Amino acid sequence: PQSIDPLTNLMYVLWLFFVVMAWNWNCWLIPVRWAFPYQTPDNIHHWLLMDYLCDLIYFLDITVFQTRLQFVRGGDIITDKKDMRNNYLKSRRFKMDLLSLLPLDFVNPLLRLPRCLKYMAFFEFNSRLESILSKAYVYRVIRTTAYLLYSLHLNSCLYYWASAYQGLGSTHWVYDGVGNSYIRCYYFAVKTLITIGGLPDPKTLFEIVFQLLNYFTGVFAFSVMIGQMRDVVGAATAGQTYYRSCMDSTVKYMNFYKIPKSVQNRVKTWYEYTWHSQGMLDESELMVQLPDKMRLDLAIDVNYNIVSKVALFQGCDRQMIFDMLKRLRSVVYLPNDYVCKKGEIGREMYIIQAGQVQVLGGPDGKSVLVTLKAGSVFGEISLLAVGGGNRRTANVVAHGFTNLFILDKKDLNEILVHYPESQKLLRKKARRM
Amino acid sequence: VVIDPSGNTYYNWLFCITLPVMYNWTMVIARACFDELQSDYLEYWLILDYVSDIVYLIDMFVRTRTGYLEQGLLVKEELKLINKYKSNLQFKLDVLSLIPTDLLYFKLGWNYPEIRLNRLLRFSRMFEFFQRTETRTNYPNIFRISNLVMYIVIIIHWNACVFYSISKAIGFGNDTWVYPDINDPEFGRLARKYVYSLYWSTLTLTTIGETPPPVRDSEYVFVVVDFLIGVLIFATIVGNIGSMISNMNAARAEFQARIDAIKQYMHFRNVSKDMEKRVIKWFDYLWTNKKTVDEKEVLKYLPDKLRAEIAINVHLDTLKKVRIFADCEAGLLVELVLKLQPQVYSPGDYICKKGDIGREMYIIKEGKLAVVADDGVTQFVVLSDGSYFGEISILNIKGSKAGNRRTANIKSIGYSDLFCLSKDDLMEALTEYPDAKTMLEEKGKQILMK
Amino acid sequence: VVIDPSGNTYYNWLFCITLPVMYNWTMVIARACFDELQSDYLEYWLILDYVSDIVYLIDMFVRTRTGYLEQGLLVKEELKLINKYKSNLQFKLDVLSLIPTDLLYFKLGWNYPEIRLNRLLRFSRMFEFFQRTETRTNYPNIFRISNLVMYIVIIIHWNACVFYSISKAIGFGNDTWVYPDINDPEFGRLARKYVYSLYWSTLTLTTIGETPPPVRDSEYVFVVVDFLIGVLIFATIVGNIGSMISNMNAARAEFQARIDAIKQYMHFRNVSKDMEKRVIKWFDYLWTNKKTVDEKEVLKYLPDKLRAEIAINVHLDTLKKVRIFADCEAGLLVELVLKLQPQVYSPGDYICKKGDIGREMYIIKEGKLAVVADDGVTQFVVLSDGSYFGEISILNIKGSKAGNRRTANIKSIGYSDLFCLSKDDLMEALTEYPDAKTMLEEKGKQILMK
Amino acid sequence: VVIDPSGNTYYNWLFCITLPVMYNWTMVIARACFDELQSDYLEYWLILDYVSDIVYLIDMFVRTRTGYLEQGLLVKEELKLINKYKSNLQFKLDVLSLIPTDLLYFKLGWNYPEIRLNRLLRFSRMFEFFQRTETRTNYPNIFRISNLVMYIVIIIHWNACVFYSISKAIGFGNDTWVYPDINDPEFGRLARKYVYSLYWSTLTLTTIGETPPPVRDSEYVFVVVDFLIGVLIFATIVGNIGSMISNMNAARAEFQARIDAIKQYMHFRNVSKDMEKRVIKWFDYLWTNKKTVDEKEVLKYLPDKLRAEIAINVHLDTLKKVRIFADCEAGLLVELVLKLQPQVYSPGDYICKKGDIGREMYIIKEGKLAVVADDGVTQFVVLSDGSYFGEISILNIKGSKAGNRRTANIKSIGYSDLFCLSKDDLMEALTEYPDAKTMLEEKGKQILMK
Ligand SMILES: COc1ccc([C@H]2Sc3ccccc3N(CCN(C)C)C(=O)[C@H]2OC(C)=O)cc1
Ligand SMILES: Nc1nc2c(ncn2[C@@H]2O[C@@H]3COP(=O)(O)O[C@H]3[C@H]2O)c(=O)[nH]1
Ligand SMILES: Nc1nc2c(ncn2[C@@H]2O[C@@H]3COP(=O)(O)O[C@H]3[C@H]2O)c(=O)[nH]1
Ligand SMILES: Nc1nc2c(ncn2[C@@H]2O[C@@H]3COP(=O)(O)O[C@H]3[C@H]2O)c(=O)[nH]1
Ligand SMILES: Nc1nc2c(ncn2[C@@H]2O[C@@H]3COP(=O)(O)O[C@H]3[C@H]2O)c(=O)[nH]1
Repeated sequence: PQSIDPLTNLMYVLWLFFVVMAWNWNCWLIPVRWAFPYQTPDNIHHWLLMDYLCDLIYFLDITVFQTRLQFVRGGDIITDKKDMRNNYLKSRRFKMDLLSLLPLDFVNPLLRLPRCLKYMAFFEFNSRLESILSKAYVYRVIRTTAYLLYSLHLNSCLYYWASAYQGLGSTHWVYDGVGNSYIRCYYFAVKTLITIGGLPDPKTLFEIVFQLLNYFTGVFAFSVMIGQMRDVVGAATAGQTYYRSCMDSTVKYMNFYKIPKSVQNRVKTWYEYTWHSQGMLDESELMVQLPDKMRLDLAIDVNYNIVSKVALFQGCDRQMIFDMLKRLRSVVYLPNDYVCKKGEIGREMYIIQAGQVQVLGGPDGKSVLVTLKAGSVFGEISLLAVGGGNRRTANVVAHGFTNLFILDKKDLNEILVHYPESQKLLRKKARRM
Repeated sequence: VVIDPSGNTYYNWLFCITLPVMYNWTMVIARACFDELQSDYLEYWLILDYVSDIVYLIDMFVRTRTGYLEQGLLVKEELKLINKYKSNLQFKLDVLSLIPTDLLYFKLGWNYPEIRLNRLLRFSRMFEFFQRTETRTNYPNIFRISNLVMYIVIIIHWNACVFYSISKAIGFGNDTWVYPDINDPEFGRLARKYVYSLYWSTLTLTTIGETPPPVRDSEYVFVVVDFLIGVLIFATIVGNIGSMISNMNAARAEFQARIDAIKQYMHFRNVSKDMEKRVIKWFDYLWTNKKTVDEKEVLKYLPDKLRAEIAINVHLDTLKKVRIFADCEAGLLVELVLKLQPQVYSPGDYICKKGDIGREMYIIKEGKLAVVADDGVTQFVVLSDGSYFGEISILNIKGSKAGNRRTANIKSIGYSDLFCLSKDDLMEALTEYPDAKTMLEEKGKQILMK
Repeated sequence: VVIDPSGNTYYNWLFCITLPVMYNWTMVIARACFDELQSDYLEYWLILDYVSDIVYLIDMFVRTRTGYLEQGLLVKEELKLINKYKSNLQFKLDVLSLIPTDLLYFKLGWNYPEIRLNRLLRFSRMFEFFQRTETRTNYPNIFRISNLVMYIVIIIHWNACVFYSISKAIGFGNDTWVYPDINDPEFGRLARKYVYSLYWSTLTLTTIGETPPPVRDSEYVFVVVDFLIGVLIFATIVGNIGSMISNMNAARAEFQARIDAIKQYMHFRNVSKDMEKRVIKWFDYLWTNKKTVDEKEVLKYLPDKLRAEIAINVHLDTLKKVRIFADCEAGLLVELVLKLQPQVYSPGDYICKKGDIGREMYIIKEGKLAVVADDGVTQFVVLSDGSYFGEISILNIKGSKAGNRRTANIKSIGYSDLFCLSKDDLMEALTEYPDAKTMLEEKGKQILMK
Repeated sequence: VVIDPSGNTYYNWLFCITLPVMYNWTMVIARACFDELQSDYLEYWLILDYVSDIVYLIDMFVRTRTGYLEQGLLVKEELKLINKYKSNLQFKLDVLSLIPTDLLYFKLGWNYPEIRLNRLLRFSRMFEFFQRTETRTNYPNIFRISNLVMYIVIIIHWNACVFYSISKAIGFGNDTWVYPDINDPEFGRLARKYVYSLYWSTLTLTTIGETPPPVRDSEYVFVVVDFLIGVLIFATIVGNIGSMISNMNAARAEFQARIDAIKQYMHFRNVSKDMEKRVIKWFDYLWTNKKTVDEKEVLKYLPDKLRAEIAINVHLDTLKKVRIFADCEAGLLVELVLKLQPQVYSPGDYICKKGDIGREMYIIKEGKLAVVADDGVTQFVVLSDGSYFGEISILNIKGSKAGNRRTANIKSIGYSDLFCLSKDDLMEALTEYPDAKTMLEEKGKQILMK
């Protein structure tokens, strides 16, 4: 079109991938044509054609793609062919792109070494990929694998340059010249940068210096590689590791104090159900990390209408509703758990997010006189009484795993003291009922 | 009908299906690459393959009869279970794994057992059984380490098979890199074949070398790719085992790091050697008596119901002796057993002093305490386990001599574990329970008048 | 004068004393073990040793002129500085460093430069400089890698010297493990000698191997011990590198885990897709502008007086444009910014709604905010940068047509970030200055009357 | 008896039993596998084994005499200690360890020391020492690195013994992989036997290779298994050592990460150069005096009492100079120190401003602070260490003008360490002691009137 958004445009991601491929062609093929003799005049036109195609990609990015990138300075600026372009020209991205497009004709591939300086496009494409692509540790694995492959690629080109500098086959250390040059130099790079060893030992001073530096860089690059993979796996499995650590700490706590297998099985069932359904052990730790507006809006979009459906809170101010939505505590109940007991006093209101509850009564109990599905509210009358003079009329069991919200007393009071008008409303509602 | 996934029957069948899946994932590639292994014991492989296929059919039967969880309730309707199973990609994987490819034994020959490589598509049963096992077992970290070790073993075995098959494709003994000629008596043995292939695979996947270098370009490519597979996949699982072993001692390392930070603090601020020795004595007591773990941080995710039941089961005997619990209306305890916080006191600690603000109530989990005199040498009476005190100053009382201040000083002889109970928590529990308030006020009056 | 340690002059002298200490720590053992290195450049080594000793004298003069903070003030007394230096162990180490051992040359000959090994005892100065560098570098992880590489190179160089000394003591060329014959022209090159010794030491101290195997028992012992030291060195390198990787990726991993957690919460709940998109876009905007971390949890370590004027210097352009801040006195701005809170807002959040009691008043530092009607499209007035609203709900006027409620609706436009001042904090700052407590009321009355 | 486990005598006996346990864990397998080691030093091994068995018996006696903590108190009843120790797994391990298998020497001969492998079962005592040393040693990272290096040495030595025993079972010199023929003069020596086995084990456990390749199937299998051991257990120990070495400077790691985050905030935010230099100077002072980590985060894992007399001990020299406490009754500092918060102020920082609300006591730990006139140029007398300032505003008196405001403003001449104490904490401390209260009141009124 005429003005694209770099943050959320898939076409811009595709073009940035094309720029990444051009930059990758430059980075991966400059040392090949510098060291290996793969730029013979028989096929030099192919190299020139692909270099000029990558330069055309660079020119298209610097002219008709990076100039029309909208930004924010307090508001979205989509001024086509105005200060939207001027922000790009004042940015370091334009300076790096123009420094990366330095024209050196003079056929030495090192003159194309400025083309490797368009690395900001690669980082921008990466940052778009942790956004638009879920399960982003796969791309990070691919990226660190490509980093290792490029390090071995550079080491193979360096080894071939060292071999040709001393002459091929002049010593057992250098590349002899038999077979595919890139594959065997890459074999040397693998045996070296991973510090596997097993290579013919260096003889001359230049060979020993090269092998020393290549083993030192290999030890550090192998450490970088193993640390990167450890970080990727630790971040990708951070939630699973944390859940397993908490569950195993709980299990060893119960095994320390000889908790019976019924309670242990119930706690393990809660842990597995909470991890499988919720995806996290406590949603409140996530909610307190958020900004207050995001947390409030998420409480709205979860259960605002369900809370507003009850007649007790109708007629009160909406800000108290917002506050109690912020203060609702979501808890799951295992099957056949007593959510309410007949003798137990009432303190809290239950709002079923999911699951079914059953109210027991009649002769000797064991009779479902009413079942409540998801979205129902029971236990609200306990919110009306003050001083603790409330009790549940009948015991309520959870028929299955029931995720439900809690509004306990002294929290509703804690937000009642904030709103005196709602305080009078709930006082008269308690006196009426 | 209906099998419950959380039941023992489902886990037993998970083991009974993991056995053929492990058998496939090892022996299918083992027989495909090592031709002598397939040819020598072909009757045993036929019996085991038929048994594994039967178990695969019974596993698909179970997957039509296992109940899923809809709105928290187990589904017993057979049509819903069948439709749910067939809607999933697991049904496609099972169908792909149980296409009869053994008919190609009559077309390709008996020496091509890779035709049942599709039986490897039952890997989800393996992974489900391993996820279910670590939840049930009492040694989850040990099982996770063994599972990753198993993963290392099967990857080494697969690379051994791939190396032997690549040597077969190039030709045995054509150069030094490949497996030697089969006509050699030492290297023609099946055990030597598999074991030397395993040795090559172990040396390459661990990035050791010490094997004959490649000669042909395809061998160079395979060696490079296998070293890369041993650096990005094998080293990852090795680091995963290291991380599991680190997670075994995560609480131990956290406690030791806290001790080390405190000791560095005492070293820099020139704390006296006696105080450093007694801090070290406190930490040695903490580790020796197994009190390094706090139930508040471990159980913080659990609900009030489950924390309440666990805390009653842990503290049953010590809460039996407490007078307000199980002797009064006894509905109070569930509200307070969540609210009790454990504290540990060294010998000679003064938990409260006369003229000090009493904002908290103590219930003795264990330890000998003493209502000491003003100087402290004389002890009026010794409080045992299950005793509770500090209730006089925590509440307003009729005829209060001092009010909001401790009336006696109590010191712990020996170590002591106490259930601290704050004033706000006690008032939260007691504003709704007037009988316990009356009983506690009477108990406070009985000592306060005297 | 007296040199302040925190000044840049002390850091420059730390570098100027670190150069002779590094020169000693490498080249003294280099010349002691490689005899041709000492013999071929003896005049240059004598000049460099004399220069290093002169710089050591100047360094001990500097420590007599380096002030220390007693009672928070730098000591300018020369005698007190001299006693403070001489009471330190560093005075003993510096005196031991500058004991003239070159006279032992006249007893031992010029082929023994290990006699000035005591010049190593200035090592702490070297460490101190790098310590200071790690505090003052703009590239902390680059310098961490440089420091680790430098230390490993010194240890590898020392072990190369040790290996050459062991080859000399055993005798060159008597077996395949030692360095070969010096009398050979290729092996006798000094560059070849040092470079091959360094190659051997890099091989052994990084557990790569690739060395000729030992022949003698002492060689086997030394190679086992040096491979254990190499296990330690490789573990140090791997641990430091992995810790750096974790340090670089900590913010990315934490905020990506926040994204993953909020995504899982939205999928598990029944949050509408529009709010899911708004949430992901808002987090992406927070990371893209790199302002994810709140200023309360990042500025809480440095002191409050520093924190307030940090907030002044960071948001100077926004605070200078406010009607309330820097109006006439420009003194409340220093105090109020610490208690002031930052909150970001997506477009269309409805920060204020009609019919809701105000909890806090809002300061627009960035973005344009409209005052919308009930329809949500018509904008009455657009609030510029540094503006404010929410004044009349939390402020009280004796004649008010609104009963403690907001009168206007403000809709956010274009990813606005703004400051907030709470109601209790408003009274806390209101009791401070009388000009504010009259100016806010007279500003709000005119808005309230219409 | 009775032996207190927390006492130093118990730790000394832990060392005295750790020495024979390590002796067994090395030498039993060393003499079992290397037959010449047992044969050539038979009388010395007999004496050392008898000494180790005697020490094991005395350890059993100590375990019978070791007091356990029942109900908080140490148990001194003899029969209770016998029944407590006799009911543990440790008693069974001690009995099985001290089974007199040496009677087997007559039966199996003098060449079978592996019958003393049961003496390894006292290993837990060894581990207990490593739990007790690491808790109490002033260099815990150094001891941890040494302990895991010792574990490396144990595993390498055990693998050396296993390699030599496998070579013995196969036959010395039978093929190239095993240890060479022991009738050769060079390789028949016991020292050469042990050190080449140790070199082989070091190469194999570090996954270096560089050893003769296996020939037999059992040799290939053992090399696979031992390389797997060296890449799992040995490399896990390597990763643990690298993690500890990279985290020796844990407080420095946290403080340097804090500096890096704040400096990244400065450079990305583009804060002014002057205040960036100011913050760099503040953190330079924080590291130079090592005031980086806060005492609350370090000490918060201690009880309230322990922190109370730790804060008594640390600040005692400047608490005794305080006019408020340690002079009237010498018990007020025992009552309340933990409520004091240490805060550090830069030179030129104004602690108090003229005529503002005051809520802190500001007890000077260190530094020079000056009462200033309103102009800011002319200053009055400078407060010394241990003095107190700011107590007029925190406690107001009726009849005095501007009691709640500040009588004067305070400027820090240098970096001042102060104890900020809340006014409510001062009321809580001073309601108990009225004499110190009126002693403060008299001087406060005297300096408030003028
Ligand atoms: C490919 O799978 C592998 C996974 C882990 C490793 C271990 S073995 C080891 C054991 C002791 C010291 C050092 C090592 N070495 C270097 C070995 N010398 C020859 C270079 C490593 O690399 C170790 O890894 C770590 C990151 O500690 C090896 C292979
Ligand atoms: N006892 C009773 N409770 C019901 C019935 N229908 C719904 N409920 C709900 O079950 C709840 C049990 O606890 P409460 O007494 O607090 O509130 C009760 C009502 O909300 C009914 O028919 N009988
Ligand atoms: N004053 C007093 N307190 C006692 C006695 N025996 C037990 N106590 C307990 O010691 C406690 C000290 O703190 P409180 O005054 O709060 O409450 C006191 C009682 O609970 C006694 O004989 N006299
Ligand atoms: N009612 C009203 N409020 C305005 C107008 N312009 C800005 N505002 C601000 O919008 C705010 C909404 O909350 P308040 O009612 O507390 O205070 C209001 C004013 O601060 C206006 O034209 N009318
Ligand atoms: N006004 C005044 N204050 C002093 C003097 N010496 C010490 N101070 C302290 O400086 C403090 C400044 O704050 P306050 O007015 O609260 O309390 C003041 C006194 O505690 C003095 O000579 N005059």
